[PDB]
Amino acid sequence: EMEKEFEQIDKSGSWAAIYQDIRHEASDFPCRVAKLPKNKNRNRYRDVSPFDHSRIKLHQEDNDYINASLIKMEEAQRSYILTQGPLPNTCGHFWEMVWEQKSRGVVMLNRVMEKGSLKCSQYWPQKEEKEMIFEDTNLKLTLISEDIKSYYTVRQLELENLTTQETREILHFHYTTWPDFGVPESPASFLNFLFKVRESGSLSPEHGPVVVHCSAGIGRSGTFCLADTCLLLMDKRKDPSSVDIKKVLLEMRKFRMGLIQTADQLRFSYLAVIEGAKFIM
Ligand SMILES: [Mg+2]
Repeated sequence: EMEKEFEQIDKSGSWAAIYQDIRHEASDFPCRVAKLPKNKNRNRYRDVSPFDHSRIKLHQEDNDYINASLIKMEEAQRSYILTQGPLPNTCGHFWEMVWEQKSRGVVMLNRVMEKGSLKCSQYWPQKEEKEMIFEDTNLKLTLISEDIKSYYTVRQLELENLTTQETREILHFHYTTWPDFGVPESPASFLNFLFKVRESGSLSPEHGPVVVHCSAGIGRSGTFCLADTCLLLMDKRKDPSSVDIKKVLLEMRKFRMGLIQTADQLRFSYLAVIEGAKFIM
């Protein structure tokens, strides 16, 4: 039903109409904590906030706030943390969350600079011998290795809790070719990227939830988890054509607002799922 509904929406040119109905139907829950004045500099955008009921709380709790949401997909048996690109003042918070939530992978879907503006702070070290220390959260981060491919980069990082001297290996998956405007021409490299993340074990239930971000953490980030969850459901169910991507998206939007930012991102999500299903038989 998905591939035929796709072609009929293309034929009738009603992607904006379909997308607006999702916007209208989407849940609205309070974001009281995000809106407190003391957290203004912990939010990149005024209009992108985590719901109180699903927000990630920092454990070092004098201020527990971070702009990050837990998206828990019950039937698919997969969880994701969606967050904004770290700000100059929230890089220590970002790695604290990674530590406290026991995540193994970080998925980054933007470049640090896009359209000539800073979209995210440089929150990981660029050279092995120049490690980063986050003094506010008492964490040390070391670049262990880096593998640059044409459409993405994988980095091995070592995160040390300086308080307890425990260390963990974090895998950083950086998709580096999403265009400044619009969506990719073809989903092929995005899907290959998704399967690289999968193959690493970072999405497996023995670990904490993968941390996924772009600049706002709703657009490309929404595309990534939406495609992943829909493909899992097609694999699991007796009837793969029963998977309704609009229903899955609305379910995810119960946990973080704004996921999928444009009708073009919606269309691209359909395209990724349809093409990805062909790969997984
Ligand atoms: Mg060197």
